[PDB]
Amino acid sequence: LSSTASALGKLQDVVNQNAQALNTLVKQLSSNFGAISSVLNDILARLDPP
Amino acid sequence: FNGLTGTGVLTESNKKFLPFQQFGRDIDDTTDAVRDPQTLEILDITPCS
Ligand SMILES: *[C@@H]1O[C@H](CO)[C@@H](O[C@@H]2O[C@H](CO)[C@@H](O)[C@H](O)[C@H]2NC(C)=O)[C@H](O)[C@H]1NC(C)=O
Repeated sequence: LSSTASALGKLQDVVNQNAQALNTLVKQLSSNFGAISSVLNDILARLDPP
Repeated sequence: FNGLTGTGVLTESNKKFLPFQQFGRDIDDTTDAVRDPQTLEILDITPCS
């Protein structure tokens, strides 16, 4: 156990999968989605309500 | 702070901004530190509770 690595493959795989899912969830906040800007404050404060 | 807007808790920090860099960043592209344009002192940002 002490010298050789990659024995604990399964637990590390679980952790990596969870981290990747959470990261790609967070990263989806900068997409335009067809609007004119990703950030909501400027678009709310720059145009009319309609 | 100079165009970029947000909310949170301001704190004093000890980062090492390069002489031309304005605001720091994180792994997920979330603003972390800023440099106030009046005394050039690095400044840290924390989310609310
Ligand atoms: C902008 O103006 C401010 C204030 O007029 C200047 O602030 C000085 O900051 C230094 C250290 O950061 C202090 O030793 C001085 O006493 C401050 N001046 C005053 C009048 O309080 C600042 O240097 C100016 N320039 C910039 C680039 O911010």
